[PDB]
Amino acid sequence: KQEVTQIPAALSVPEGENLVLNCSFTDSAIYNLQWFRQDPGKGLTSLLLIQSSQREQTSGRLNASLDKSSGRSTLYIAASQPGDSATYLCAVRQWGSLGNLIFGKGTKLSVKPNIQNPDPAVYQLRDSKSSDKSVCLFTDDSQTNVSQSKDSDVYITDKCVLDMRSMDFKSNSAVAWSNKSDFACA
Amino acid sequence: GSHSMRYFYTSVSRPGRGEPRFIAVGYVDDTQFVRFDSDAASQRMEPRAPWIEQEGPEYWDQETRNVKAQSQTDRVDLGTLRGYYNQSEDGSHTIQIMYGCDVGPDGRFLRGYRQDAYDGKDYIALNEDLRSWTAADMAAQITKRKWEAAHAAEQQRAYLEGRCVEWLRRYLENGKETLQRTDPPKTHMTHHPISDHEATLRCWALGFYPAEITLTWQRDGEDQTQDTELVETRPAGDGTFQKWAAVVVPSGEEQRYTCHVQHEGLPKPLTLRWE
Amino acid sequence: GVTQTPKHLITATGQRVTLRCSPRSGDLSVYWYQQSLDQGLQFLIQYYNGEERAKGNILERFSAQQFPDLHSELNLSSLELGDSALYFCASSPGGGHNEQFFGPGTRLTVLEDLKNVFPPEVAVFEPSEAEISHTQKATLVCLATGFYPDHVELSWWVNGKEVHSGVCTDPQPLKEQPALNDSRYALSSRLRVSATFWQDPRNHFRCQVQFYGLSENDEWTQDRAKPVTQIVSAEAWGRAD
Amino acid sequence: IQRTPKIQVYSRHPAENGKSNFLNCYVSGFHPSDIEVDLLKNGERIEKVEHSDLSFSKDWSFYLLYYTEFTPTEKDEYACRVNHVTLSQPKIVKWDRDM
Amino acid sequence: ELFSYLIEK
Repeated sequence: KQEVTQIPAALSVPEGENLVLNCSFTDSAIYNLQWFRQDPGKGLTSLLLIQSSQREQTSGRLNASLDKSSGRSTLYIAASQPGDSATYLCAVRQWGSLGNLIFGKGTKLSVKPNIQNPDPAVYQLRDSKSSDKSVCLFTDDSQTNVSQSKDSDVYITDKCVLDMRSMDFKSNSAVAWSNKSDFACA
Repeated sequence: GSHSMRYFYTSVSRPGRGEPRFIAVGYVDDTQFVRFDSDAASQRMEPRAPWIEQEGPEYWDQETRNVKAQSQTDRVDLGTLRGYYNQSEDGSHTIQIMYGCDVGPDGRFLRGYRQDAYDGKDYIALNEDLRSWTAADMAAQITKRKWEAAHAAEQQRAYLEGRCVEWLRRYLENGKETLQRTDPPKTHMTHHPISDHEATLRCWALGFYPAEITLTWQRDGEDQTQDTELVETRPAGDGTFQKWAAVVVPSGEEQRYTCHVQHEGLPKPLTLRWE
Repeated sequence: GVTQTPKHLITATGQRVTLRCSPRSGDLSVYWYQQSLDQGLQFLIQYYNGEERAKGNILERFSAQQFPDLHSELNLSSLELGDSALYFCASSPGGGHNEQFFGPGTRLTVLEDLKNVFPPEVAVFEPSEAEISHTQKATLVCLATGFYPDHVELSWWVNGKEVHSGVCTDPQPLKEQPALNDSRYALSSRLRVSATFWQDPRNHFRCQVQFYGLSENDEWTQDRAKPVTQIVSAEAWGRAD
Repeated sequence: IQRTPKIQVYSRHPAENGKSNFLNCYVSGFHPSDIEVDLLKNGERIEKVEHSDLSFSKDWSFYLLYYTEFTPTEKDEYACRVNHVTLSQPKIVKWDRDM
Repeated sequence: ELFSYLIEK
């Protein structure tokens, strides 16, 4: 009967902004509510444990509230960073149960890095070894879209953000390619 | 009137002769309603009152699960404490736990309890305020830090003021026929010549519930605790209780003495005198 | 400090696998959780000091155990496609009401047969001269292609040393033929460095792709090389052309 | 610290010769829990003897009720025999219905 | 109902 829900299931915030992650539980009979972080295909790391007597728990930029009877818990993240980008999992422990966790489906947080000075342009990268096989690259403002190719033999990847630690320069890149020899990039 | 729910746990180590003996019993007032014995065949929480059998299979699975879990923690605790006191593996040692809540006439929370003992002596106990612990000795002081770090006080208070109260309320309702009854004591008095110049009067109370009763002696009105004997209130076996009080009395002056029997089930306090 | 073995496991329907879990030193509690796209994280079963403490919604054909040394084994019998999931164990110093430290997890994939298990073909694509003389910086692209299932860990290696700075690997691989059910996956990754660092011919750039597939045990009776757990790398060198 | 058991032998209802009854032995105020309690008919041990589930009082000392169905007669003497770490020899207490 | 918040001594 205890159903834990996190709505919205996907939140996208600009870098440096305060954000709010929501948790709901239908049954107020809980010992505590524990917020978790999950990097893709890796173990969970405990963020905050809130005991049913406590209304607030803080640790760095993470702040978490609880009201058992309301069936509500909020996780605040101040001055959000690209590094915070992960799936945030909410879980509770039931009265009369021996400590096992009941999880929500999680909220996938995407903190969009702040592109200082955008410069969009599409290029063509040639293979280092094999004959006449190539790929097209769209690189450089954390807003612009990338549509899935309606064509069958044309494959296009979703965007991803690299950070050059040395120069502190972030870059939104997305690649495409096709088995058809001589592919028009522009 | 007011009511109580109490759970009693006893773990006893049998070093060499198998795993520790664990026994759990549940009480509402002076009536037992549940039982668990680690040596019994069933390996289930068993009913010991008719009115608890109203609970469905979810209750019995969870109570079985949680009582087995308690015995597992006590088994580790028996090892941990053995260490704290620097005791040998040879010795047999006992952990005892009592916890429960009291409600007023209105069924609202009055008092909460959770006390723990090692070898029949105070170890740790929750204070009246249900926010802090009293450790008896140096060893318990280590348990006090672990339970403070784990906010065990807050979770115990939440139980005592919540789940404990509202489950006591449910049991008192389901078991109203028996639990909210008050059977008055069947009182009589027996006479036993001690010698030629003395004789023991004994004031009897039989078949009363609940167990709370007061048996005092008076000589010409004034109270008598001198030349007075008193036994512990004992169970009849049928759910009722028995008690007696006696006085050594000079022969001939039997009529001067009078027994006083105070009990809820009795409209007014009875006043008995030898025939 | 929780360890689970194996880290990846590809298996056929109807077979039986054992997932191992070593809890932290001194930890008494072991919890088992199943994570699938379907159900999310779900409690299977927990153990305390060598004894079962509580059951979740574990199926009859799933059994588990905690051994005297406190390590645990989860046995999954008569495997169905639906059992494909991440299986985490979590250890706890006490009962696990406050703390539950999770292992890295065993990723189980259950297929109809192992005949569609393929390793990745890796290729590095050299930076465009148009990108170099415009931005004064160069992007190497790496494509892992024709691999099934999507059990790949991609990494960039500059001068025989792994680098994370300026790296950008896709979060989820991409289905080649999205229509077909048993579709082989393709994954892309980006490494960007200053143009002067690319043109320096002393610098070596290798795109590494760890594939997890069949085992020495697993049967294989086909002409194509057994698609075993293996590394596949592509290379490019610095060039002023 | 070890505490010695208090022993009480008594019937559930007032004893009537011929009429069915329960013979009770109540042991209380003892520690530790290990205790050997037998009900006797003319010195010989009674077989089918049940007992209460082990509980304890405010002072942590244990109590148990050992009981059996029995039919009192004029001639038959009933007793309770208790053994414990605290007791040098077993302690026998005779049933006194006139008490 | 039993109290199931079990903290080791």
